Formats: sequence, C-alpha cells, structure tokens
Amino acid sequence: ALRIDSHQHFWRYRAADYPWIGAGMGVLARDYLPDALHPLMHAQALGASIAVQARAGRDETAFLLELACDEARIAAVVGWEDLRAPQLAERVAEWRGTKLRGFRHQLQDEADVRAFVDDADFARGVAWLQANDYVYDVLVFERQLPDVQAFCARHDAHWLVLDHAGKPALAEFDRDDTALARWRAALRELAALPHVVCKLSGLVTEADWRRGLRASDLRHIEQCLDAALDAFGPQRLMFGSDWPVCLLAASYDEVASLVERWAESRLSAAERSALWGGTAARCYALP
Ligand SMILES: [Zn+2]
Ligand SMILES: [Zn+2]
Ligand SMILES: [Zn+2]
Ligand SMILES: [Zn+2]
Repeated sequence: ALRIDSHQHFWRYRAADYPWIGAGMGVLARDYLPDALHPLMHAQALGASIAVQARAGRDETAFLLELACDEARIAAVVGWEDLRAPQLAERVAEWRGTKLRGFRHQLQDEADVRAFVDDADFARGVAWLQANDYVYDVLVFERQLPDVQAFCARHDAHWLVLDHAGKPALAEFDRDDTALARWRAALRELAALPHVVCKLSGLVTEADWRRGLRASDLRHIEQCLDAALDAFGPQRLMFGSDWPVCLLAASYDEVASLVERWAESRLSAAERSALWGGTAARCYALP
C-alpha cells in the first residue's frame, strides 16, 4: 500500500514568475525543493509525492520532470502544456518515458472559465490527453464549479481530479449561510460522474489565514471533508498537502494531522489506505 502526498509544489522563487504569490505571502517567496520536502513526508510516513505545475509554461514541466527524473520520492508529475495547440501531440512526446502522469491548467484565473473549457481547441486537447491516459487536474474556485460541469461530463474517457475539493469558501461559512450548501450541491453534481475523483488538500488556505486559523476553521474543514466523503465515497478521496502553499496557514504536520484525525473517525482501515495513497496510485497509474 503506497503512501502518497498526491499534491505538492516545487519552485526556485522569482517574483515575476509566480504572480499568485502576492502581498502578505512572504513565507512562499523563497525556494522550496525536494530536500526540504523529504523530512516533512518522513514524519508522516509518506513514501513519495506528486509534484504539480505551479506556473504556466512548458519549462515548469521540464523543471518538475528534471527534479523527478531520478528521485524515488517523487512518484509522478502533473505538468503544463498549451492544450489548445495543434502541436500538442508532438510536444508531449518529448516527455515520453518520464514520470509525467497528468496535466493541469489554472482555470480559476481565466475570465470566462465556461467559455474557456467549452473552447473547441482546448476540448480537442483534453480529448487527446484522455485518449492517451493522461489525468487532468481541475483547478477552480467554488463559484466556478457549474462552469466546468458540462466540461467534466463531456470528458469521460479517463480520470479528472478535482483539486482542493473544489475550494469551498471556508472564510464565508459564518457570514454566508449558503456557502456550504451551494458548494455541496455543486460538489455532488460533479461527484455523480464516475470518472471524477476528489483531492482533499488546500483547505487550510481557503480559511482566513491572514488573521490566523482558528478552531472554528478546523470544524468547518471537517464539515467539508464529511461532505466530500458522502458525495464521492471513500475510494475517490485523495490526500494532498498542497505544500508549500499550505504554509500560509499551517505546518505540513498540521495539514496531515487534521486529515489523519478526521480519517480515524470516519474511515475503515482499508478506506484510510485508499485516502493515503491507494486512490492516487490507481488514478495516476503509479508503480
Ligand atoms: Zn525518508
Ligand atoms: Zn532519469
Ligand atoms: Zn485509456
Ligand atoms: Zn496547489
């Protein structure tokens, strides 16, 4: 039974190359490389991780695959390509033989997510990915979930992974008594598709981390974990740390422990084994 952190990032920091790292995120404005990640996974008895593109550009893919090439603690890479380019097939061929297992576009930052995913060229690209057993990670804000519903139903030839449980507006749960229900309804609509699975990661950072995580935030996160479990089922949940991004809000140990405590309560031993690497292993085709 593999134990896998299914979602983390690496980078040599350069401000202009990571526009999403902005004011007040000083902790991220430095290098994070596999050597810093190792002890963190060691403490959680995690054996290997999956490195996910942290910026747009083929060079990010090159970078991650270089880090990964001969490092056993990196089991796969989720890269970046322009999926709308007709040259997509020839460019991906450059990564043949490698640990590349999937792709991700930062849909959340698009101005018209729905127009973007429904685009005929992008659609053609995602269809090619699926025809070739590449996973596609879906990264959207909670409000954008209905915008990708038709896109996820359409692309059903291979696994789609919903990143960060679709980012519930955790900071709003006490101001907005519709926030949890709205997201749960959309989550359920996606989870009804058998080829879509869910990453349980990136939750601490949807809370109001600038003020500091509080006990109420942890309770809301458990409500989201419970809703994810109900909608997806225990065999379609995948742990990820979202390190180093999670450091805005919590330590790696804190991120794993809150999932661990929740899992000991809700899941059987075999289901925990799925959560902690079994599901990532089968969906990303890990050895
Ligand atoms: Zn070790
Ligand atoms: Zn190599
Ligand atoms: Zn296939
Ligand atoms: Zn991430």
